[PDB]
Amino acid sequence: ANFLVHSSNNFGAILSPTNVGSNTY
Amino acid sequence: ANFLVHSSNNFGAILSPTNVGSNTY
Amino acid sequence: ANFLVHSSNNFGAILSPTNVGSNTY
Amino acid sequence: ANFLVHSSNNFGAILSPTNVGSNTY
Amino acid sequence: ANFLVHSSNNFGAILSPTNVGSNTY
Amino acid sequence: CNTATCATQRLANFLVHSSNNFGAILSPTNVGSNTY
Amino acid sequence: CNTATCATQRLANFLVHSSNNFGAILSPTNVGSNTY
Amino acid sequence: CNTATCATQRLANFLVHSSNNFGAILSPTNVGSNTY
Amino acid sequence: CNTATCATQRLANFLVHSSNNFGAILSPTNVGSNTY
Amino acid sequence: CNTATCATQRLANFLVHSSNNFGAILSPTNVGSNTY
Repeated sequence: ANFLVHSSNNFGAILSPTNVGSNTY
Repeated sequence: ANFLVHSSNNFGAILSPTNVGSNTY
Repeated sequence: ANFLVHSSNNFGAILSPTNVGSNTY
Repeated sequence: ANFLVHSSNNFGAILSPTNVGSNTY
Repeated sequence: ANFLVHSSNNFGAILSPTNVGSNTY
Repeated sequence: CNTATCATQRLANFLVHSSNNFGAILSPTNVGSNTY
Repeated sequence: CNTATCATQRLANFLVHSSNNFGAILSPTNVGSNTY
Repeated sequence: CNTATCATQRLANFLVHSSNNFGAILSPTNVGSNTY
Repeated sequence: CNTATCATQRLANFLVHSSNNFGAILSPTNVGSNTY
Repeated sequence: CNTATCATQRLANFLVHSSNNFGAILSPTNVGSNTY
């Protein structure tokens, strides 16, 4: 599972789940 | 599962589920 | 499952389910 | 299942189901 | 699972889940 | 403003000349508040 | 401003000349507040 | 400003000349506050 | 400013000439406060 | 400023000439405060 992010000006989430149970990448 | 993000100016979620159970990428 | 996002100015969700059960990408 | 998003100015959901059961991409 | 980030000006999360249970990369 | 998120922008007394264009040239975005 | 997030921007008395363009040239973003 | 996050920017009395462009040339970002 | 995070920037009386560009040329970022 | 983080920057009376560019040329960053 390849992940690529080219963020210029981030103010929130990108690949970041919130209030979850079992999380896996 | 390839992920690509080119975010210019983010203020919310992109690939980030909220209030979920078992999450997997 | 390939994912591509070119977000210019995001203020909400893109690929981020909310209040779900078992989520998988 | 290929996903492509070119969002200019988002204020709501795009590919983000809400209040669902078992979700899969 | 390869991870790549090219962040220009970050103010939020990128690959950082919050308030989760068992997290694994 | 009193206890009020009052984001403002102003553009004035300018001139924009374009010959060919494929995207926005004047699309400022103003958001008072974003709750998630 | 009193206890108020009052983000402001101003553009004035300028001139922008363009010949070919594929992206934004004047799209400033103003956000009073972002709650996540 | 009194107890108020009051971020401001100003652009004035300038001239921008462009011939070919593929990205932004004037897209300043102003955010009063970002809560996460 | 009184007890207020009041970040400011100013650009004035300048001239920018460009011929080919693939990224931003004037995209200053102003953030009053960032809480995480 | 009184008990206030009041970061400021100023750019004035300058001239920028560019011929080819792939990144930012004027993108100053101003942050009043960053809480983590």
